[PDB]
Amino acid sequence: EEYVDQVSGLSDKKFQRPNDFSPPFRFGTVPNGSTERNIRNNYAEMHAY
Amino acid sequence: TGELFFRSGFGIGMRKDSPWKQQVSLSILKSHENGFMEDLDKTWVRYQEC
Ligand SMILES: N[C@@H](CCC(=O)O)C(=O)O
Repeated sequence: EEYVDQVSGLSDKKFQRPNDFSPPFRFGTVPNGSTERNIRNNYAEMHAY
Repeated sequence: TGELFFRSGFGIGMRKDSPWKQQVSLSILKSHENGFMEDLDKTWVRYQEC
């Protein structure tokens, strides 16, 4: 047999609507970088979460 | 079969005394941060039929 991934990427439902499930998915990053600037310009609610 | 070697990417060739050589490099980096080149990748390069 072969396992499968839990998510499909940054465009998954768990990253866009975390409150619509079980106790919410916990994801974060370290600020003051380039990934934070990339996420902030493309996703606002996800950036705040 | 095998791994990758001589990893180099594709580019747009332009002559040295070209006025457009600065505005093209600022448009490719801008299309990599807004998701413009991933629509072009999933449309022509990524329907894996078999
Ligand atoms: N390489 C990033 C920092 C590390 C990261 O954001 O993943 C920068 O120079 O801003």
